[PDB]
Amino acid sequence: IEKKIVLRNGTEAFDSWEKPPLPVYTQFYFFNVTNPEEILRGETPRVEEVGPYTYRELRNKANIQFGDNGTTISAVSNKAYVFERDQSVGDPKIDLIRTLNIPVLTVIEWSQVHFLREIIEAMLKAYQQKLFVTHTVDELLWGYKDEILSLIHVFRPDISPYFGLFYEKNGTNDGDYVFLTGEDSYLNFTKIVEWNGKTSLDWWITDKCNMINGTDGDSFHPLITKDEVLYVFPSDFCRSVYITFSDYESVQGLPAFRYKVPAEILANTSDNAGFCIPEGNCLGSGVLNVSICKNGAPIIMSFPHFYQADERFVSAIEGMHPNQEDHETFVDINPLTGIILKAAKRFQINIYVKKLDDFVETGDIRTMVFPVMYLNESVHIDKETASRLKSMIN
Ligand SMILES: *[C@@H]1O[C@H](CO)[C@@H](O[C@@H]2O[C@H](CO)[C@@H](O[C@@H]3O[C@H](CO[C@H]4O[C@H](CO)[C@@H](O)[C@H](O)[C@@H]4O)[C@@H](O)[C@H](O[C@H]4O[C@H](CO)[C@@H](O)[C@H](O)[C@@H]4O)[C@@H]3O)[C@H](O)[C@H]2NC(C)=O)[C@H](O)[C@H]1NC(C)=O
Ligand SMILES: *[C@@H]1O[C@H](CO)[C@@H](O[C@@H]2O[C@H](CO)[C@@H](O[C@@H]3O[C@H](CO)[C@@H](O)[C@H](O[C@H]4O[C@H](CO)[C@@H](O)[C@H](O)[C@@H]4O)[C@@H]3O)[C@H](O)[C@H]2NC(C)=O)[C@H](O)[C@H]1NC(C)=O
Ligand SMILES: *[C@@H]1O[C@H](CO)[C@@H](O[C@@H]2O[C@H](CO)[C@@H](O[C@@H]3O[C@H](CO[C@H]4O[C@H](CO)[C@@H](O)[C@H](O)[C@@H]4O)[C@@H](O)[C@H](O)[C@@H]3O)[C@H](O)[C@H]2NC(C)=O)[C@H](O)[C@H]1NC(C)=O
Ligand SMILES: *[C@@H]1O[C@H](CO)[C@@H](O[C@@H]2O[C@H](CO)[C@@H](O[C@@H]3O[C@H](CO)[C@@H](O)[C@H](O)[C@@H]3O)[C@H](O)[C@H]2NC(C)=O)[C@H](O)[C@H]1NC(C)=O
Ligand SMILES: *[C@@H]1O[C@H](CO)[C@@H](O[C@@H]2O[C@H](CO)[C@@H](O)[C@H](O)[C@H]2NC(C)=O)[C@H](O)[C@H]1NC(C)=O
Ligand SMILES: *[C@@H]1O[C@H](CO)[C@@H](O[C@@H]2O[C@H](CO)[C@@H](O)[C@H](O)[C@H]2NC(C)=O)[C@H](O)[C@H]1NC(C)=O
Ligand SMILES: *[C@@H]1O[C@H](CO)[C@@H](O)[C@H](O)[C@H]1NC(C)=O
Repeated sequence: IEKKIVLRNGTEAFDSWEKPPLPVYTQFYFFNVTNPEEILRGETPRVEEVGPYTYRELRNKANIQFGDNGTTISAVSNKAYVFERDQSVGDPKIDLIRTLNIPVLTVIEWSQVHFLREIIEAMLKAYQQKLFVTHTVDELLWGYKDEILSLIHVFRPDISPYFGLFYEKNGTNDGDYVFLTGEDSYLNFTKIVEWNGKTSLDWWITDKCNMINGTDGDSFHPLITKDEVLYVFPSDFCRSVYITFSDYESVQGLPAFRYKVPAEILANTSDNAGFCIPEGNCLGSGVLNVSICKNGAPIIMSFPHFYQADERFVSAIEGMHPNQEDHETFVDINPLTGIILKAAKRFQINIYVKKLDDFVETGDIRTMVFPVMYLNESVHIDKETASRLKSMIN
């Protein structure tokens, strides 16, 4: 019998939940575009992998308020990134990556449908823009100021002049959570009962696809069994996800279940039909159109190098060489305590791009899902926390 693991002040679990002792690392990998003018004339894109750029994460919960007798708890997870130079391939402020111009592809999408109405497109033809641009890794991640966005900001202050993939994500949270702690049942430990004051999502077609299942992914309920499926809600992924048992593992001195993300998640099927907007029509297996959660931006999520995806996605881009061991998402969980020992959470950011006759910027470019960057969010238990854990077992 152990629930030493519940969120209650003074307990083992709560302190660890509030200020995680295990350091998490996020490393970024970029795809440098080697043939922009040839792509614009309709040839196959050739890219180059650049990285890692390693950032150590700072984690803790704020806004903590207990609720409902000690069954529920409200919190926000703040997260910050500290760059590690010696563990990275180079200095992200010096290093240049050439890739798609995301701000202008974004406002274009905004023009055809109207998030921004059509009419200020006349900016684009006033100031002509290149589809492929060159910025530093630091500019691409943490933001830079854009010509066209700046011009719009004048008329629409609600719209930011700045764009970055992770822009204004440093030292902030993903929004308001209320977590279900474990004292009604150990099973429902650190389970998510709401996000921004709503119990389900807006975005997806089906009821079911809009469901929020599982934990935030940083931990799991104790006494996990091999047979059972484990649910996660990665907010940034804009949908719930489950992982399934793969193998038995050992991390440090501790036994572990190896849970991985199955191919069922991104496959074009059945249950996943609700993720294809607007009608049940999917780009294919292995991709997720997140435009809805990404502010109307033509962003397509996928796994690194289109791992677990239709091959035509891989074939479309020269330089995509997917493999299981490098690009898979796995989590090694201590079965008894539901604690994560080792994990690699990996996913890719891509951009949908197609030829447009109203926009000369698009040229003759092929219709494809264009890779920009992927990442590995990892954690590894040290031996002093491990051995202390393995004596605490008894
Ligand atoms: C991803 O792919 C992109 C595009 O292919 C690469 O971006 C290029 O990066 C290289 C450097 O790695 C750049 O080449 C350098 O440009 C510098 C800037 O040139 C301007 O300024 C100088 C004055 O300082 C002017 O004379 C010049 O006309 C330009 O106006 C130069 O300063 C560099 O010169 C030095 O380079 C080598 C030594 O490094 C020597 O041979 C030279 O004599 C001199 O010492 C150099 O020419 C290039 O401009 C970038 N291209 C673009 C489009 O931005 C990324 O590097 C690549 N990413 C990775 C990780 O590889
Ligand atoms: C986070 O994710 C990234 C991306 O997956 C990951 O970086 C990768 O690490 C792996 C493991 O170290 C690297 O794979 C190696 O590649 C070199 C290239 O020559 C090989 O020599 C290595 O081969 C050894 O191990 C293999 C295991 O099967 C054997 O097949 C082989 O014969 C050797 O024994 C190994 O394959 C990979 O190159 C990097 N990728 C990048 C882009 O850096 C990172 O490790 C993950 N975790 C952490 C904590 O960073
Ligand atoms: C990825 O997902 C995106 C969003 O989930 C997809 O974009 C959606 O699908 C198409 C884009 O081609 C749009 O459908 C058109 O919408 C426009 C705009 O409608 C609005 O404006 C009219 C008139 O101003 C107004 O009456 C309406 O109420 C709307 O407010 C119409 O002109 C078209 O006829 C057609 O309806 C969707 O609107 C668009 N949605 C969003 C939220 O952007 C995108 O296509 C997906 N990508 C892939 C590759 O599948
Ligand atoms: C989050 O909610 C549930 C997690 O369990 C996911 O939906 C579940 O999907 C399975 C199969 O796809 C359903 O199995 C069904 O069993 C019931 C009877 O028990 C029956 O009505 C069906 O015919 C089928 O046999 C399961 O019931 C269903 N869960 C619920 C509550 O209906 C859902 O996909 C998850 N969403 C995400 C985004 O992960
Ligand atoms: C994200 O924010 C954190 C803090 O909120 C930054 O970490 C600090 O950076 C300053 C300036 O580089 C240093 O003086 C501090 O020592 C850092 N704090 C710690 C705990 O080391 C971090 O640099 C920011 N990262 C990015 C990419 O902006
Ligand atoms: C995703 O799956 C659906 C079916 O679940 C595909 O639609 C089918 O397309 C094939 C073409 O090979 C036809 O034979 C079927 O009759 C179609 N069925 C339906 C219900 O449309 C759809 O094309 C798939 N998406 C992609 C990108 O391959
Ligand atoms: C968690 O506790 C039990 C175990 O599954 C379940 O019946 C209950 O509905 C859950 N509580 C909430 C608030 O969802």
